[PDB]
Amino acid sequence: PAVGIDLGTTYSCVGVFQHGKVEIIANDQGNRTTPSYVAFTDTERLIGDAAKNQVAMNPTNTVFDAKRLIGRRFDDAVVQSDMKHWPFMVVNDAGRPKVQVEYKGETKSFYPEEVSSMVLTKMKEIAEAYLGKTVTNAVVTVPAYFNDSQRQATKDAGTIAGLNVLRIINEPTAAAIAYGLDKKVGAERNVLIFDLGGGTFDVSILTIEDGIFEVKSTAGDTHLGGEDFDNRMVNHFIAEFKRKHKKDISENKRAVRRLRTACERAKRTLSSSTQASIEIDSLYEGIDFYTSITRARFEELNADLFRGTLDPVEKALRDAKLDKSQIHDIVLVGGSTRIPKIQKLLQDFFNGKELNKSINPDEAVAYGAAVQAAILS
Ligand SMILES: Nc1ncnc2c1ncn2[C@@H]1O[C@H](COP(=O)(O)OP(=O)(O)OP(=O)(O)O)[C@@H](O)[C@H]1O
Repeated sequence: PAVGIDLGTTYSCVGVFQHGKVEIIANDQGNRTTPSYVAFTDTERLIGDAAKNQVAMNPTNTVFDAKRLIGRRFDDAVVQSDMKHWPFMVVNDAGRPKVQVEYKGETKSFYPEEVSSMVLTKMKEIAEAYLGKTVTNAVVTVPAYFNDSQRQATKDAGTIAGLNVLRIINEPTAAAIAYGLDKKVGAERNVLIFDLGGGTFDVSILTIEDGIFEVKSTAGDTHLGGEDFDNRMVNHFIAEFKRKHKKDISENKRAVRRLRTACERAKRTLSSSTQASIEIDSLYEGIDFYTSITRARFEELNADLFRGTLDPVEKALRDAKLDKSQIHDIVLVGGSTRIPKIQKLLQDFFNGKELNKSINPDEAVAYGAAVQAAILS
């Protein structure tokens, strides 16, 4: 019994290979991914959906984005940057970051590694409930840009969770495995993995020859993701509200919220229809907001940001010393890759090359990991 675990920044996912097929395991709540969140309350510690779904009530003691800290030193540029966005306290313990919370009435602190071991204990359990067996063997994946210390902190995290880590595998390599690209035979191939999520955006170029993988270059954008596509919708609709009602909803938090949630939803809908309607009663000062947006207007609100996703592509290709002619395969992972327009720019840019995108983009990392875990076991 061996699983693959995508230990994620925001969401984690676990997969098992059985009856010749990966099954992606739903959690106790029915969800096939699970927030990488840990909440400390007056009485208990919650993990997964229970934790995410009380953030508003208890933000000070709800820890998330631990992958951002795992295996890093306190004065790491990434630690210092992100801290300004987290409501829980990050503490400097003699060079290493720690997360300070109130737990069962007590001040408590946790290395990011411990917090990530909590998520993995939950993922382990998710598979044990599916399977009606104890699970211990896992393949766990990390980012291609993880240095030794971060890889080690991540293995140590699986070990504390009672896991036998068969292997630590880069996320893009896991995704290439899911499409059986390690099975192709003959000459070497260059493969680009385009991974666009909610905040993260990671591009990776790998070499594959005879099943044997090699990272060639990596490139990122900390400031491009789906949240940014939603912002442009909010701005568009807040200006629509003003043109029609001469009222400014921007100073009302709950109104802005109802509108963002709706946008975020209508976005997902535009990924597979050509228009989305939104009706929100009494959105602001008793004023109803019924509107609609087309795919076209959506893409247009975002045309510069879509195009902008091609720049980490060009950095990645130039560090890897390859013309974009010599890329054989493009693999799409991360939820934002579902946006048809983004798929279209990528197909045109890699005119005549194959886009692998048919496995659920939020599940491909865990899919290939699960595939490889069954092999190593
Ligand atoms: N059908 C869809 N169309 C457009 N965007 C989508 C769709 N489904 C999900 N998304 C977007 O994908 C984004 C998040 O994807 P993902 O689950 O990869 O988050 P993430 O932060 O990358 O997770 P992790 O940090 O664990 O990688 C959200 O911004 C969401 O709106």
